[PDB]
Amino acid sequence: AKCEPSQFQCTNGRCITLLWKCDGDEDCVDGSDEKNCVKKTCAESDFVCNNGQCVPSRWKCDGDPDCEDGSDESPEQC
Amino acid sequence: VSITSGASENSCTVEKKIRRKFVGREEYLFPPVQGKLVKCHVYDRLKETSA
Amino acid sequence: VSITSGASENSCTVEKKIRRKFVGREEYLFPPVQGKLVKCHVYDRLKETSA
Ligand SMILES: [Ca+2]
Ligand SMILES: [Ca+2]
Repeated sequence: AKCEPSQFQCTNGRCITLLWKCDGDEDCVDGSDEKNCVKKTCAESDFVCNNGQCVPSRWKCDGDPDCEDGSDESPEQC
Repeated sequence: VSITSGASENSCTVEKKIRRKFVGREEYLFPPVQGKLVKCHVYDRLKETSA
Repeated sequence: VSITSGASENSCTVEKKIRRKFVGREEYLFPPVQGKLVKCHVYDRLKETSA
């Protein structure tokens, strides 16, 4: 049957869409928004990392390597 | 459509009855946050789509 | 009518029913590219003319 996004139902039994998969805001527990779709990965609030990761810019120089390349903790700015 | 450049300020107009329209069965000025997700059509904002 | 001055800005308005009119027997928003030429009256753009 149809449901609020007019599309597929995730395994939890909740309804989801490929467009919302890349809205930047998690829709369901299993699959959806972590799996690949075309995305504005960094918002204006976010800082890019050289390995291609994107992280909330406020995390930069906070003390933890929050992007997997550690670019957010380089003494180049911190 | 108008070019507000000043240094080349100009405009163009054509008669066209672009009146308010609304998908569904009820008149509204703005889509209400909550409602039925009925099928509708909108011009895709992505400039790469081909009409 | 208004004087765009910001600090010295002022304006005055009068209840005039200046409704869009048309010459001939067809309404139009704009005189089209062409059609029948008909006698009409226009307020001339030249200040030397007198009413
Ligand atoms: Ca989402
Ligand atoms: Ca950090």
